[PDB]
Amino acid sequence: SGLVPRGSHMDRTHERVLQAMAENLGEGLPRAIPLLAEKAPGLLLEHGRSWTYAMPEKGALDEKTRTLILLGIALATGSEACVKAMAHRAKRLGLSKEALLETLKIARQAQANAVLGHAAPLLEVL
Amino acid sequence: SGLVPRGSHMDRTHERVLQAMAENLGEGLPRAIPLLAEKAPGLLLEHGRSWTYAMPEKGALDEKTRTLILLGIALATGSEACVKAMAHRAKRLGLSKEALLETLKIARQAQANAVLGHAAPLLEVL
Amino acid sequence: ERVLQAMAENLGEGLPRAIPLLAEKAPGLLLEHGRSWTYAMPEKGALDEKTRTLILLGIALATGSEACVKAMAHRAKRLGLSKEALLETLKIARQAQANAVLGHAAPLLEVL
Amino acid sequence: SGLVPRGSHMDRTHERVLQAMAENLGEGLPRAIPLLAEKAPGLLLEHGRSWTYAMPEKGALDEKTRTLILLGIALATGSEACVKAMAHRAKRLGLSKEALLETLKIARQAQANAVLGHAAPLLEVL
Amino acid sequence: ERVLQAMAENLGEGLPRAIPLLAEKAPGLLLEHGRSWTYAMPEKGALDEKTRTLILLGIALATGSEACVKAMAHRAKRLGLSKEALLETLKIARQAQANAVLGHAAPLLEVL
Amino acid sequence: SGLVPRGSHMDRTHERVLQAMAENLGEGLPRAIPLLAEKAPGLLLEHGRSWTYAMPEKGALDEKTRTLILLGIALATGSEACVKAMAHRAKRLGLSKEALLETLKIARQAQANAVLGHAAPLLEVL
Repeated sequence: SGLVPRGSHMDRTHERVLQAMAENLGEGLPRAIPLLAEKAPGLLLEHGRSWTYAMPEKGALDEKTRTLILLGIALATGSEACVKAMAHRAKRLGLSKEALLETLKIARQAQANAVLGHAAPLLEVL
Repeated sequence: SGLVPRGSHMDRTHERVLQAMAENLGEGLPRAIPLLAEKAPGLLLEHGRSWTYAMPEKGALDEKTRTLILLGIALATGSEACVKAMAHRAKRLGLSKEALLETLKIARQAQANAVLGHAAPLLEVL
Repeated sequence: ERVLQAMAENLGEGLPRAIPLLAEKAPGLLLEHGRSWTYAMPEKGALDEKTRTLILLGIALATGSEACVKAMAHRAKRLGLSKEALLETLKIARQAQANAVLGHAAPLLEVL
Repeated sequence: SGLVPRGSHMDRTHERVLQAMAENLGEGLPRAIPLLAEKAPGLLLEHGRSWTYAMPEKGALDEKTRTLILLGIALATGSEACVKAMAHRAKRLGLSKEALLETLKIARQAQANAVLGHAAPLLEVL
Repeated sequence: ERVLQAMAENLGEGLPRAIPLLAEKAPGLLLEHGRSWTYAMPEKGALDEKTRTLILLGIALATGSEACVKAMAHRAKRLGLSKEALLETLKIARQAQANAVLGHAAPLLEVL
Repeated sequence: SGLVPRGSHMDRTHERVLQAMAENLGEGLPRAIPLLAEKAPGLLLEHGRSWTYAMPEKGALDEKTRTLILLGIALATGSEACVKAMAHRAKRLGLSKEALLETLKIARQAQANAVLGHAAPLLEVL
């Protein structure tokens, strides 16, 4: 159920990793992925290895949760490629519209929250 | 189970909102919260209203998931106040060490992912 | 120097810890800092010092620059900016950050 | 006059908020807004409510100052959708070329200022 | 102008869309841009143009500045920087962003 | 020599990675590192593995260049822990005051550069 297949980063070609991402992200596959396959295939496999290290096939959180965390982060940090990728990832996993919209509301709240958290020095002088 | 009580942002004093946050965040309560209570209580209630709008008491995601999304975002954006607040929030909810550590690994992966997503213009010229 | 004195002048307790260090170890950089500041915000320019300060304050809050938030907060108080104006600036920075998340949401909304 | 009508968040539908934003932002309207109107009207209404809470009619700052603060933040944070929206808002409000260019210079200076603000640990060892 | 020509010179297809616009509508800002750049990176300074370019490239990637990533990428290719050096710079920027998350994790780790 | 020993990620415990980081970073060691060693050794080992993957012994760039790139990124992103760590790393490697100050000037210029890079939409309407 992971983004890339069991042990795919251990392959002797970048093909399995690339195929799984194209397959699981569809139109949301970042433009940089095919470019890595072509110009830095080792870095693409390292990308897959690192992804799996963080999110093992049978880990602490389910795929829904992992995807929504990644989606929230992408939105809060303004990573267009990651927002598109996780939105499509979520669609293919069949995550619900209500869950995706709540994630969006949460990312929006988080950014607002951070401003207040950074406001102490200002509040102190009022 | 929410961060602030049912309809607390509708109160005629900021006290319920403040108490619930101090209670639910403990030592992780951001320094700016008490300052808001003192100097801009209306903004503190607006903070609580907005929090509840994004995460209704019976919403699309459970409190564990909401907290981990907020935690991931805080870590990825470097909001020290939000990282401390969500870490304590998670502790009080009894979230597992394995779930928190996986969230940390995910936030770390997300930031690495974003760099690759921003790398297309560079990869294109190699 | 006078670039250092003037800054300690209008910032007080909000003077960034890095400013004295620059004066001590990289005076040329402290002068360049003063020069670029004046280029961006000249005397008798397009905006008054109040608006300039509120814009810098808004940005500092939105970007999480602890040193600039404190510095612009003290600067604002020295200029006599009202509590209402400073709190409105904080609400605006808070909304700007929320606004940017919605601005980045098109790719997600498209798939719903 | 504000970006959206006061109390429009209490409207039966999101129509009034959408029309006001389209009119005031023109070609600068973020593509996300029409999508919210279509798929998450409640969030578009909350967007309007939150906007008017921060910037009420006859508040502490005039629309020119509010717009330049938002534009400065947009440039400093690299929010493309906000830069475009506030530039069009500014144009429609009739803000001067000189004021807008000074805002750009200030946002640029702010980002440079922050780097020096974060330099204490480095200068410390020099 | 020559500040504009020189930039189109060493950046080519990677010249930011904003540079010609500045030349057209805010020439004074384009000159200031050129002046501050030279102040930060003078001829015969502390670092060679290769290192300077890789540092700017690393930063652009880490901060998500699309215009600077493209601009520094083209600049690097014009200077003849090797593919290995540019890919190593990308891996480094990627690691720096990962490093910063761990750097911000103390408050979380403390509660485990 | 690199921040940590090559292949140390395969060590039975995190001890070697921890000792090398403490020695090479000194007082600049982030407080998170000892905590990882105590509570999430696997992540400290992966941190070392990922570090050496990006920066292998005898790679394309020398340690001076690698350190200044990391320092520049740290300053530009406001990562306090990284600024302190790379400043101490630089000092221990014996990097010149002039090189470090030029890196600070470059990071400052980079942040200013980015604002202009994001200004097209605004300049467009001027």
